[PDB]
Amino acid sequence: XXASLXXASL
Ligand SMILES: [Ca+2]
Repeated sequence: XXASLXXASL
């Protein structure tokens, strides 16, 4: 999410 992948999140 944030249109990104990282911090264990999409
Ligand atoms: Ca969002």
